Amino acid sequence: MKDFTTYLSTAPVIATIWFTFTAGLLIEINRYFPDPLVF
Amino acid sequence: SRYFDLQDMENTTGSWDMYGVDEKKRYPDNQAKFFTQATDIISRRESLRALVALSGIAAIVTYGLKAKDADLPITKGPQTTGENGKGGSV
Amino acid sequence: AHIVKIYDTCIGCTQCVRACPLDVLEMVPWDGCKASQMASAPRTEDCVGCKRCETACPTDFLSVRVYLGSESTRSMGLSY
Amino acid sequence: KVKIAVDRNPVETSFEKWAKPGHFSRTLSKGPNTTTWIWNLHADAHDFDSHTSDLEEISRKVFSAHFGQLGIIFIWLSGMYFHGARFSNYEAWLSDPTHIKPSAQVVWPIVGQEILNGDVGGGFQGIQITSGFFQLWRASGITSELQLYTTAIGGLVMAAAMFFAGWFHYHKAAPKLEWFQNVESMLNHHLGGLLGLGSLAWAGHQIHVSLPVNKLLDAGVDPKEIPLPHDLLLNRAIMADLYPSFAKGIAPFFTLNWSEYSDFLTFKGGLNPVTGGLWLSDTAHHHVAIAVLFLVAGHMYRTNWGIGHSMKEILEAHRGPFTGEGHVGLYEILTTSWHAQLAINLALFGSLSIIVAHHMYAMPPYPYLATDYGTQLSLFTHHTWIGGFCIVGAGAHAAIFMVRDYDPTNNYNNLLDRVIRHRDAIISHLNWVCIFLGFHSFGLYIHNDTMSALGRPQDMFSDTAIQLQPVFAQWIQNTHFLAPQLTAPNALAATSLTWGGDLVAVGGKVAMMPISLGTSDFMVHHIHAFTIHVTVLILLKGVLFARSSRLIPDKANLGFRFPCDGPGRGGTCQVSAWDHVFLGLFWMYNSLSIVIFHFSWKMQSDVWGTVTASGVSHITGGNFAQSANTINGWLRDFLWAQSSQVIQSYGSALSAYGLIFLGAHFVWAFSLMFLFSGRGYWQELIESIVWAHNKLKVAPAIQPRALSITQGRAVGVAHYLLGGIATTWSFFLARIIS
Amino acid sequence: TVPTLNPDTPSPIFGGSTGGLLRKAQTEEFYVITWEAKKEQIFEMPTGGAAIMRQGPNLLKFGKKEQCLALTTQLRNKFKLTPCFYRVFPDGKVQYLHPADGVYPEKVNAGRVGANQNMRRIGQNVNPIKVKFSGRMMSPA
Amino acid sequence: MFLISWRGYWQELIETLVWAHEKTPLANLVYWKDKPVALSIVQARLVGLAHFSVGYIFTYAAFLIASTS
Amino acid sequence: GPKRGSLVKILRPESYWFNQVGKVVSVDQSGVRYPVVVRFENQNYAGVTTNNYALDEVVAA
Amino acid sequence: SWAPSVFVPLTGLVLPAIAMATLFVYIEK
Amino acid sequence: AQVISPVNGDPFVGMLETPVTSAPIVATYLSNLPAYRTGVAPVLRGVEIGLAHGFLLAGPFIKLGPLRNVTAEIAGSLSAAGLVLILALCLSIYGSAQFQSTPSIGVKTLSGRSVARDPLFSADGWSEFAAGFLVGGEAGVAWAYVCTQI
Ligand SMILES: CC1=C(C/C=C(\C)CCC[C@H](C)CCC[C@H](C)CCCC(C)C)C(=O)c2ccccc2C1=O
Ligand code: SF4
Ligand code: SF4
Repeated sequence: MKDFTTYLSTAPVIATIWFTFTAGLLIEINRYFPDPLVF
Repeated sequence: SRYFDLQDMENTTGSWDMYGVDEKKRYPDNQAKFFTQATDIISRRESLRALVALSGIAAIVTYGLKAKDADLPITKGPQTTGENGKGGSV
Repeated sequence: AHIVKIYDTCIGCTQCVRACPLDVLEMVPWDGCKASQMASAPRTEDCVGCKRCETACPTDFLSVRVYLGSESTRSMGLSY
Repeated sequence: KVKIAVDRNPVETSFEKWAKPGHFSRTLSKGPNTTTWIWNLHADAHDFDSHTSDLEEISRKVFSAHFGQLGIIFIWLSGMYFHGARFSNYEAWLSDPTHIKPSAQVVWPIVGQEILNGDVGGGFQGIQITSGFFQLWRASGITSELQLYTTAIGGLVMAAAMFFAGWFHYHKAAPKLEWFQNVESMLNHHLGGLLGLGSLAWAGHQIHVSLPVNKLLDAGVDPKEIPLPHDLLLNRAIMADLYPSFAKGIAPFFTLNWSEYSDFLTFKGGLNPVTGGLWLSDTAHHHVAIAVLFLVAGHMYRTNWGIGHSMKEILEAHRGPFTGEGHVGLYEILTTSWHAQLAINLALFGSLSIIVAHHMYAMPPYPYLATDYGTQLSLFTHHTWIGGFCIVGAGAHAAIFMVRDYDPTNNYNNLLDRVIRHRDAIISHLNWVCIFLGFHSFGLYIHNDTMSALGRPQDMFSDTAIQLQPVFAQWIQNTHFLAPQLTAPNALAATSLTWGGDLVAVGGKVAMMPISLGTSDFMVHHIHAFTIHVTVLILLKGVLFARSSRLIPDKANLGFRFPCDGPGRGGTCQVSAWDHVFLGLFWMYNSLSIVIFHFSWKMQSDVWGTVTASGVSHITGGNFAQSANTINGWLRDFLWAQSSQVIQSYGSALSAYGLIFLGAHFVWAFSLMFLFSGRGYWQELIESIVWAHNKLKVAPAIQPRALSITQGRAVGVAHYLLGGIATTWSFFLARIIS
Repeated sequence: TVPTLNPDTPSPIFGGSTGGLLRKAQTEEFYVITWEAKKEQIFEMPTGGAAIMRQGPNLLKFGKKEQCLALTTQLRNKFKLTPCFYRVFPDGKVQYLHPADGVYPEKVNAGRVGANQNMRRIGQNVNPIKVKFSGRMMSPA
Repeated sequence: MFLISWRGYWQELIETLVWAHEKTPLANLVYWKDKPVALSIVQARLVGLAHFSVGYIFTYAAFLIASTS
Repeated sequence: GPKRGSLVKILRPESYWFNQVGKVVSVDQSGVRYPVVVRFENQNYAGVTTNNYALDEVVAA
Repeated sequence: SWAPSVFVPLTGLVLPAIAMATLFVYIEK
Repeated sequence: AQVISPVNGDPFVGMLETPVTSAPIVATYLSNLPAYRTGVAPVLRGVEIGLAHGFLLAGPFIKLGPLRNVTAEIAGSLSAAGLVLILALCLSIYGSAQFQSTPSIGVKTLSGRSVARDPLFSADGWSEFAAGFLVGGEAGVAWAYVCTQI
């Protein structure tokens, strides 16, 4: 699993596990704080 | 059975006249004389650039200048009263 | 025809002769390099200018240069 | 001796190679020096032939790859069912087809996307689908969502099984070359089991589930009140009551009294007047016949007993005077090259998907299909496309065979040789015929535009002034409607109303009606035939000279995929077979685009619309015949006028189509940057930017490199197609839905 | 050492192709290739087509020198043979070309003095203002 | 057209055409003085650009004037 | 010449590694002009990790 | 109709006719 | 026996002698036509070719023209007489460039013996053809509207 984790730490996998995070974060914040043009 | 000869410099590359038969005149005695004499003064190449160009312009400048509805719809001209523009113009 | 020149940075690895499609280049003895040999272009009237020679050169910068020049029937790859 | 041959455990199953990108090639395995590495490893990911020379390993790779594909497709099919069960209007749609818009997608409430959930009916808010699933479901006899759920779960299991299958047949039990070469057995089993038993068992579904449930629904009885399809099996009293011949059971079958089965196995034709789809009874008998045909057909080729033909024998037999040795050598080729097979198969699949579009255009086989104009336009355009692409692909791979597999020394073939020996005549003639066609098609439209501009309508190519009547087509149409009387007596109505009369309509909308053919149709067909001939010119030229030409005699050594051979010989840009496929894609896009435009305008003007007091109001009022004769007519009466609903789609459920309308233009135009330019500029740009990075100690180890010339072309064509196609996609759907 | 004699020998088996000779061979310079094939084995026609080689001396006819050096490199690499080849003119003259000095150009042979050989680094070229007012280029200095 | 598709296609196109002419009878009796060749890269580069610009200008001009008028 | 494996800056302006660092592989003790054979970590455009240079086109730093 | 009946078809044909003729001979010869 | 074979023996010439190209017939019909004849002087060929096109151009400009719906055949008459006179410019200007010094043809026959070269290609050659294309054309045009009209 040293090998399996290196694959999970491959560029295309990290990017996707990173983007679903910073996407959610921005969808999430737009839920509880909807429709911002200030702050 | 060898197509490679320096002395035979024409058969080698394949410059064979495909359908160029060397037969006699099948063309008539009276008719070949009608159309040698008739097409012998226009023969020369220098005379064509003098005839075909200048007499050809004389063919355009005749049937070109000759002006009514009879043959074309422009020398006919406008046969109705002017239409009104967008900015109250004539 | 096209101009082809070989500069003194040549190692004489011979890839540029071996790559050419129209046999323009050849290898000559020399005294400059570890391989004791240098490239030469005595047949540039047959040169097409396709630049395989350049693509094949390992030196930095390339030690063959092809300057596309006045174009003749051979250099334009014509069979007609 | 055709038999099961397998290698046991050829490849261990640990993640040791996952963690090593580009393991598959000795070149890429070394790692990246430049960024080009990244591209290359994805470019050549599935190119097994360059990886290894072993035909065994390639063969094992290819179908396991196919089991993976099939897994994915099941998962896709699983998806649609589930959503059709969970997130849809179908039950509402199974009670008033006419007045509910088919929907099987809901948006989440955030970021204004809520507006996309439009007023679609049945008390449900959502995206109107144009896949045509709702009608499939009615045709299959589906009545409740639960059933859709259960079908979905089954597809997921099947996905698991296919994935398992693919790992298995590579990692535990990989079949031997011998195996894959059993072509006669493969052909027989695929013809008789797959197609034959497929349509047979389906026809079982149709006769036992589809036909009964459909009649009760068309009767009008509430779907909840309709008996469940297993009780149709155990209570045949309900089937006897619906069609009488069930009383006699399977006795009439064995006794050859088949005429008693005329209750549910018909040949009527036309449309079901209450639903605007083909008779299910016709379809049941269709599949029954087809099953028998395929079943007997699948017993042609020799396997493990003397009896049966040998492919090689039939091939070696078939020779004559003009061709010399004929088909000889072809078997050996077509049992050793995947590319050649791929080339064949793509041409005929592609051709098939286009004929499927038409035949689905002319003979709507599902209930309330014809009257769902969105669905009908979507399906015909779709299937016309995928066909398009597959045909170009056929050309591509044909060339790949031509470069990588052809070896006259080892695997000789004369048909091929004779083709190669006179390629110049073929290509020159195609060139000629194409200029011909171009002039006498486009030229007609330019002529019309000029005459129309110069005030001379009496001189135009049109039904009014110039007549160019499709006399043949009209003959064939003539023969088609009169056929049920003379040449096909047992057939009640015509195959299609677009040949016959009898305008059948459902819910006040036109299902189908006779299609008039005039001068405008004469025009567009010849445009098509021009476009197809040009595409064929490019691709055939590509495949035939892939190996060598007068310019580059040794093109074969240079590869299938490669940019050029320099500025020499006057300049040799786009010499490769790839470049032919490249340019072939553009002309294909062109051709296919006029077809679907032809389709859409044709349908809205001469066919579709509402049905009033004993009369018809078409959607665009029969402007086609008079407007489609000039470029200006397309520009204005089609493009300009129709784009109206897409351009004002804002503030509605259809606004996503306006967004995609603009986005697709963006991406189309964006392609032009790649297509018009060259990497020389880009690499120098990159030199300056790299400077800037180095200045701040932020330079990457993977040396930033501009795309290859080939990749520039690929990105170009890809964005060009995607942009173009997506724009037409947003166009039609917003148009036809609104 | 002596260049090749130019005799009549039979060309190898071929049904014929459209890729071959044209008007250029008649009124310009066509090309001829010579070699001694051991056995009868098939080769790729560089102007398209399958063609069977014959034993003993074989000659072919082409209208461009690429069509020779594509074939020769296909005859030299695959079959491991060694062909000579030379030009033709339409008045009956010949120009012996390859191998020019018996030795092929890649491996060194004495008596082939260096031509178009610049004896500096390329960046040690002068700027093209210093070659105006002439008919000269940037490399020859 | 001239911007996207480049030389190698067109020349080989011409290459077959120049054979086609030379073994077409009657037409055989006519031959060209100037050997037919594909336009250069730089030629293709200019000719594309020119068509593009002209089309640009003329299209707008027609639009500008017709709309404003 | 420079000692083997020493870190050397290139001063030939027309090089892909100009003002960049490389390691000396072996300086040929003969009458050759470009004896200093240098190998670098990063390739050029032409897929080459190594080149030959003269004694005035290296500086050990 | 006096002037433009003469000068339009001469500028349309007779100027390009002898221009394409005398420029062709300048090119090839 | 193979229907298709190499060109007059030679298999390394750009062509394939099909029953379309070389046969008992076709080799007799194409030689019967004016242009391919070898032994005749350069005057009579051009007239036999030139006249013919004066009738192929004559039919056209009658029934499809602007005055097709009316001067319909007077309209079609001298318009066929025109592509004649332009061909004469085309053929006189074609000739003006090419021939500076002596002829250039495949000298021999299929038999292979060195036959005398044709005047089809020469300085005084294309002149009498260009003349033949005129006198044939202009006169040959007149007889498609002395027969359809007068
Ligand atoms: C712009 C341009 C380039 C340069 C453009 C490049 C290199 C495109 C690739 C750029 C992308 C953005 C690089 C991919 C980066 C990774 C996805 C990682 C990014 C990190 C996170 C933000 C995900 C060419 O290479 C080219 C080649 C041939 C003809 C035309 C052109 C051309 O027009
Ligand atoms: S390639 Fe560069 S180095 Fe190798 S020989 Fe030709 S010139 Fe000398
Ligand atoms: S350019 Fe192509 S041809 Fe001219 S020399 Fe360098 S390689 Fe040989």
